[PDB]
Amino acid sequence: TKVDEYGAKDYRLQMPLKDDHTSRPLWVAPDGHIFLEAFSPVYKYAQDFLVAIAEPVCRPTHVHEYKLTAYSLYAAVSVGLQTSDITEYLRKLSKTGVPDGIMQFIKLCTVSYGKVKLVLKHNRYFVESCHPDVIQHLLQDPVIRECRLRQTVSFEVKQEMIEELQKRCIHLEYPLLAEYDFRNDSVNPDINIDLKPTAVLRPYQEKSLRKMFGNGRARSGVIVLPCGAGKSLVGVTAACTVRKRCLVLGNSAVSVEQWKAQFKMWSTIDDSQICRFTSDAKDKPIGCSVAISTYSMLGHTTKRSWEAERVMEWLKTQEWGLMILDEVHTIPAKMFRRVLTIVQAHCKLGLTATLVREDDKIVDLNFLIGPKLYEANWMELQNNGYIAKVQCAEVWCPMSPEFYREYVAIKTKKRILLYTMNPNKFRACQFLIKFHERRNDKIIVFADNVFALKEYAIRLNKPYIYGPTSQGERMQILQNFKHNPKINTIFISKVGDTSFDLPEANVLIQISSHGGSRRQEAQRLGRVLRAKKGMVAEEYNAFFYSLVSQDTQEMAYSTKRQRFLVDQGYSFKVITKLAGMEEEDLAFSTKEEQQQLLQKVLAAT
Amino acid sequence: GVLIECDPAMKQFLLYLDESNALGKKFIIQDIDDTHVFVIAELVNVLQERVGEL
Amino acid sequence: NLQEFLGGLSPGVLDRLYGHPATCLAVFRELPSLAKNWVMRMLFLEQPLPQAAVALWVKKEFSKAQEESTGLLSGLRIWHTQLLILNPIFRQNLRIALLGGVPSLDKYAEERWEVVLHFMVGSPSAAVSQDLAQLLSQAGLMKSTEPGEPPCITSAGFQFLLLDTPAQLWYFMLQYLQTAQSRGMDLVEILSFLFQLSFSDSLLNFLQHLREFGLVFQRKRKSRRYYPTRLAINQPGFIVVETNYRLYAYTESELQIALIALFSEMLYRFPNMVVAQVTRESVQQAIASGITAQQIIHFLRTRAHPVMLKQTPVLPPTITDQIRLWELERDRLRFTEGVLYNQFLSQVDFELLLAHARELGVLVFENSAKRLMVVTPAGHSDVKRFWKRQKHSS
Repeated sequence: TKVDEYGAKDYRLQMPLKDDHTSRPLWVAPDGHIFLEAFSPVYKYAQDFLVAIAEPVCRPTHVHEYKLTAYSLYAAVSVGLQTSDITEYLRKLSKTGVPDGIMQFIKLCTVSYGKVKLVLKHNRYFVESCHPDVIQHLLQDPVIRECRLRQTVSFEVKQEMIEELQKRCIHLEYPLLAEYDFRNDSVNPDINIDLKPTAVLRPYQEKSLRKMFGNGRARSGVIVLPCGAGKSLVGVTAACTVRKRCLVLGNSAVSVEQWKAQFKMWSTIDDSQICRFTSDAKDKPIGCSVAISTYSMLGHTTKRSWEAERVMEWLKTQEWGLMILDEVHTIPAKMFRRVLTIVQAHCKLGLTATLVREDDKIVDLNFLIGPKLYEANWMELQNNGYIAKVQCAEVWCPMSPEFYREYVAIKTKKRILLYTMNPNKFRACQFLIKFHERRNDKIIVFADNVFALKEYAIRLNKPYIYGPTSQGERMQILQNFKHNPKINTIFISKVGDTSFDLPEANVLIQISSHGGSRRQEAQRLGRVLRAKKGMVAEEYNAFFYSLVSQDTQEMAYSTKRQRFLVDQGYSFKVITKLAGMEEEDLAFSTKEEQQQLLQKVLAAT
Repeated sequence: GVLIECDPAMKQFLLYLDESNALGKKFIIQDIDDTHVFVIAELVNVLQERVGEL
Repeated sequence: NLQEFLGGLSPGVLDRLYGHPATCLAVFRELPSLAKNWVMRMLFLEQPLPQAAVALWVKKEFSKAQEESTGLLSGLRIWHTQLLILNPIFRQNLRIALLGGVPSLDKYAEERWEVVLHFMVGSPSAAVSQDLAQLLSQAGLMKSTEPGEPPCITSAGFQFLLLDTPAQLWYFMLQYLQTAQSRGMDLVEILSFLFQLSFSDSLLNFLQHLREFGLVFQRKRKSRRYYPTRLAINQPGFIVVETNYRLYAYTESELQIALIALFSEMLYRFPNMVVAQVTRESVQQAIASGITAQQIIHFLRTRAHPVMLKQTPVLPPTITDQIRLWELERDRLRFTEGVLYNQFLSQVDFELLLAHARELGVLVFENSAKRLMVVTPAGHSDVKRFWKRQKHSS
């Protein structure tokens, strides 16, 4: 609240300093921000406690940055950490005390939890509460009465208005409890699902599952883990532990195929017991219980085919023990979020690797699914070797004079097609791909513009995937990329970042970017994080190139996009020029070739 | 004149302002080469504002 | 350096400056490697010797050391060819110099220099001294232009501020000597005291200025005896740099916080720590004030916390490159004055006119393909005449 002569929030008169400040490695700002030291001997204990009570926002190598909120404190109480149980240790760890503001915030957030519980039984959602005064003073506003369908006090509530009531309670200061007591539940018989000994659970996966499984009861929440960390394995393990009907929701055909493959690989459940509720191909969805489908199909708003209608009616009628949702960052979308109310599930687990977006709809996930149980530390995984170390780099390509002339001259938005296609970067990607091809490194080119992707792919006679790309041709291209030595590069469109089962790749070039989006950047970076069989962290075997055009909005897009990665700790090295480019023969060298490319770009319209 | 050393691809940026500005008779008075232009003395500080969009 | 300062002197001042007590020893210590021995050799000789002997008295390998030492000592005029016997006065003084004839102080020096730097920066609370203020103003690092208003800080002031304490103090004393000559204080007498430290009215005033700078402290109500501080004869870092342009400095003295704020945006200030951000705004503000990225990088490196010393390089490459790029983006457009003639007709005749403006220094840029030459208006009355003469010659 106090501002120094600089942008300095002054706290000299706010909180004191502990005498044994050197011993205490923890800081506590009044706003809730906490700065932990990664060099302290008690760093592991401090990390565990701060991860338990707070969500990371920036975890560089030296000083980690966390911030706590109501949802994080509710998650702490869910895992069973009382207000004293957290605040006493926070004061002990803190080297500068705990401000009264944070003290009262923690007290209020902890006490305002568990008073209101939401339990669904016999297809009816009852808002139970041991304390009756909570309901007595909660029925002040008329929205509750119009919502409700027309000790231990409970009342039934309308199915459709659950989301509205939950978001209302979040700001009403009475969070709802979504804990599932699967240990004590006789209404729905347990399913015959078991986890085979073949599956191996990594320490971080076990820690996330422990956060998820506070007790005998399965908690509904979101677990953020890197794509290469085995989030699919974690989800399969969660379903196997639940041992009840499980509905996994992907985001695309590749996602559903990968989910079925993971289920078969890691679970002893028979093939016939798994179905793919996919329009392209189906395996009798009504026949078996364990199902994998897609948000688009479940939330489809237009006319439904007859068979799909029957399947949808069966899904709506049945009750699901577990609802796994991959790539939860897309859930708050209108159609995708409609699926939550369309389908019924006791606990809806959420898995993803890039839980970040610009519009302030990520906060809605806390009530749409539940509090964020865990977020894997990418740097720690890199150190442990579970994820391949990546040498993240941004190659700066100076824009050619003429191309810059038209780009600046035109105030229209042909620049997206223009700066994405310039001789300096076209020569760059070609030369980089040649250098890695002779180095036997697998390449996954990325480009948002399908037009530019197709032009580059035809000029380099490479198998670009995008748009309609038939499913059969997609699978054939992926198989050729994985197996055929003669081909070691695939040009994937935006569809790649949505949800792809792809083989580990040694390099990832990105010629174009959709925008300054930290979701797409992290999603595409996660592809190369797949740890190799016997690599080493310091070898920097994995490479990521984000080609940008100098003196263009792409520079702004790239800076507005690498924020999340730099917060994690990756250092993006800038490459002004590439050695050997002049000697290597590449197209668009002489002025004439650049001229024809510019003419084609202009005629593109 | 005022000798101004610039980039060949950026030389035409000041030429577009010549055909658009109606203050004087002609902005650019002499063009040596692709990296050398001349100018009536008065628009270096004004050009610094256009760096935010360039 | 002191070698530069002594080289920039005349023989007449040099021999006088070679005083008996200390100068012959202080200048001796300057002798980097070998000139020590040759001088020692010919400290006891009253007969000059041929130059060929000195030339051949160093092996073929590493001869460049011989030539450089000989040139340096020739500039110092320790000897004369006399045809290489040393100066008799220097020989006698050196023979007389060779068998012939604190914890509170360092803190005091630190505190005095810190308050001096506080006054140098726009600190509302600082030590007041009109003589110190005017001395700093005339040192070239400060300009007031208005006695009523406190003086501001010039571009060189920030560069001087960001320098390390040793070089900062050394340059300050160099400027002190240069301005001492201007104000009329004898240079030799004041200079000899500095040499004597490492082992009159003007002397009293000079000692007062040194005490104001904090190098000396009488401690006895300005008595004749003085106890020089450590700085008179001539530390761990505290800043931690992240990869997101964030600085965490364990600073309690306001001077360090001010220095960091000169090129960073401050966010929080804890009792034993301060958080700042190195943003485009702050970095370009410093660059416009006059600093260059080299000073900022050196300052952050020298004040580097031990935690980041393990990693190599100490300062992250991303931070260093970003600072350098930010400084580079500062300058683009130019300014010059010129006039252009044209229609140079004959090709071989235009090449002769290009050498006329190039020798006088009025040529800016030329053109042999279009016969065009830009001439500054300062030398327009000399080029036209030459052209007329050429026309007359035909």
